[PDB]
Amino acid sequence: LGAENSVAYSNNSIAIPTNFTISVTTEILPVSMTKTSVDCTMYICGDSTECSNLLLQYGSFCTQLNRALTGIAVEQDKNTQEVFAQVKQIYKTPPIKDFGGFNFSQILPDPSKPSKRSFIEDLLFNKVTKFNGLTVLPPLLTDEMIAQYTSALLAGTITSGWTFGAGAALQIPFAMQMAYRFNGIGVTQNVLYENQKLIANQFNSAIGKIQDSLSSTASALGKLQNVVNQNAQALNTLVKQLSSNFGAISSVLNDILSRLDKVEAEVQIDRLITGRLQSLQTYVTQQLIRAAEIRASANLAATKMSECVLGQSKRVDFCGKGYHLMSFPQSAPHGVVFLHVTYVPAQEKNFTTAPAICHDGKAHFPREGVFVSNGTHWFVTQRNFYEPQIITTDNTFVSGNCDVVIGIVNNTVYDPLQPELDS
Amino acid sequence: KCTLKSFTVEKGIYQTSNFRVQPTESIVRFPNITNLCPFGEVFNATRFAS
Ligand SMILES: *[C@@H]1O[C@H](CO)[C@@H](O[C@@H]2O[C@H](CO)[C@@H](O)[C@H](O)[C@H]2NC(C)=O)[C@H](O)[C@H]1NC(C)=O
Ligand SMILES: *[C@@H]1O[C@H](CO)[C@@H](O[C@@H]2O[C@H](CO)[C@@H](O)[C@H](O)[C@H]2NC(C)=O)[C@H](O)[C@H]1NC(C)=O
Ligand SMILES: *[C@@H]1O[C@H](CO)[C@@H](O[C@@H]2O[C@H](CO)[C@@H](O)[C@H](O)[C@H]2NC(C)=O)[C@H](O)[C@H]1NC(C)=O
Ligand SMILES: *[C@@H]1O[C@H](CO)[C@@H](O[C@@H]2O[C@H](CO)[C@@H](O)[C@H](O)[C@H]2NC(C)=O)[C@H](O)[C@H]1NC(C)=O
Ligand SMILES: *[C@@H]1O[C@H](CO)[C@@H](O)[C@H](O)[C@H]1NC(C)=O
Ligand SMILES: *[C@@H]1O[C@H](CO)[C@@H](O)[C@H](O)[C@H]1NC(C)=O
Ligand SMILES: *[C@@H]1O[C@H](CO)[C@@H](O)[C@H](O)[C@H]1NC(C)=O
Repeated sequence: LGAENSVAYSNNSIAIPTNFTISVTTEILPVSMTKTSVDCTMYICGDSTECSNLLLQYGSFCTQLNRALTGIAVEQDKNTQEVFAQVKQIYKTPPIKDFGGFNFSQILPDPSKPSKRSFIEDLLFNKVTKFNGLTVLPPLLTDEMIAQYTSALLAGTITSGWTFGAGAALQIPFAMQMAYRFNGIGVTQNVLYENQKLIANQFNSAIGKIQDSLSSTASALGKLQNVVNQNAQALNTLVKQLSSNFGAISSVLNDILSRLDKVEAEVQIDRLITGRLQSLQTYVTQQLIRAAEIRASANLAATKMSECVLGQSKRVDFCGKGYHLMSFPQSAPHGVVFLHVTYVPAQEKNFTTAPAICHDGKAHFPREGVFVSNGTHWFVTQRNFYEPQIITTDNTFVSGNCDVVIGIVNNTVYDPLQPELDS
Repeated sequence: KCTLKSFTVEKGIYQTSNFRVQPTESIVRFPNITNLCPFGEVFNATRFAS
């Protein structure tokens, strides 16, 4: 299974991360499959009138099989709108890219591309790769229209945080937009500004590594490729079935029509109709059940979009390893790609710790964070990033005498009012 | 209307196939021959093969 780990638990000990690292992780979802339709009259009978008059004896079989495929063919567009049409106005970013050193130039639209794709969208459209009364119908949105919405969502996110999701887009300097998203993961905003140059480089490097990841191997894109393959596979099989005799004397209907008396033909052809019709009913059942699976994935993508792009996640591991900071969409064949951006705690240190401190009889508790000691001094610290500060009457609150709390310890809680009154 | 079995139809797009969806198919004539076939040479043979 994996490497074993006895976690070094003891009631007096805690580990706090002294440092952190930004990560970016790719996630890929199917959203809509190849729209198809069949003229069953043409497929079954090859436009023999003789055969068509036998097909009337089965009544409303052909019409309902064409109805079901037309129903699937509509909802493939609706799935695509549910994912991408979540932004009501086409935002675009001002020309100067002074996002505090963060460098989106890989994922923004590239002005060189005539279809207005980003650099990484233009990888995805390359890593992913019929004619007998069957048809394919093209999608309602062109791949350029999808690339417009995956610009608008990206420009809105860079310029205005959650606000364009909640209401109208409100500008905020991008450094501050990260500062509030940092408070969102319970790491205090001063940690961001005090480290900003390091943060922008840890982010920009990870975008750099995604170019390599999606250039160097196709292996991840298999999850979209399968939707193309399966529909090509089904259509190829549905055609090769026309070679099946079905216990008639030939697969070529013109043989029976040329060689036989009506009395014999109206037996032979009725085997072919029975066979071909059951062959089509098999395909239509497969498409209904396959469409139900793709629609479940489209609704998951629509949720990922509304929660992890338009907002910030408080749902652990809904949007990648680490605590969630932000996410970006990129458009892809039959699907969508997310670039989640996340915070990961990166360098433990051990500390001795206590649930409370007793002063002069008063039991003090931290207002936020944990009481820790390096061995001689007692500090409050914020939980997810080490920042030792002296325990004091303004970073604490009091409840009762010492005795109630298990394992309480003694240190003076310093009182910042006093030297002013000493003036 | 016939394709939907309804005298009234809503705003939309509807598939159909009826008008002859392929152009002018039509079939006639054969390759040629030189004689009447020799059946009488067998059918009125004097005595048949073993
Ligand atoms: C926190 O971890 C990061 C790497 O995740 C460290 O970043 C390096 O910092 C040194 C200077 O201190 C630079 O020479 C390296 O180039 C930095 N690496 C990157 C990827 O930018 C950082 O030093 C760590 N900080 C602490 C306080 O431990
Ligand atoms: C933002 O990142 C891009 C690459 O992702 C940088 O663009 C390259 O810059 C070098 C010079 O530093 C040029 O030789 C390349 O031809 C550029 N490539 C592309 C695709 O434009 C860009 O310099 C970075 N900008 C900032 C402000 O960090
Ligand atoms: C716990 O942390 C405190 C503060 O960093 C350490 O005490 C300081 O030690 C330096 C020398 O390294 C002295 O110059 C300061 O005067 C000390 N400050 C105080 C308030 O005493 C302390 O040594 C650390 N203890 C352990 C066990 O790591
Ligand atoms: C915290 O300090 C107080 C004194 O300020 C310590 O209280 C004494 O504890 C012993 C054992 O319970 C008693 O015999 C004494 O009578 C206590 N004195 C008073 C004035 O109450 C206490 O033990 C210290 N606790 C810790 C965790 O260090
Ligand atoms: C933390 O302290 C415990 C004390 O038993 C020790 O076993 C453990 O190895 C330490 N962990 C680290 C990461 O220093
Ligand atoms: C802390 O746990 C140790 C065993 O790890 C135990 O001996 C000790 O009594 C405990 N103390 C408190 C205050 O729970
Ligand atoms: C064969 O001979 C009979 C008379 O014996 C004659 O009526 C018939 O037309 C002949 N048929 C052929 C094919 O020669």
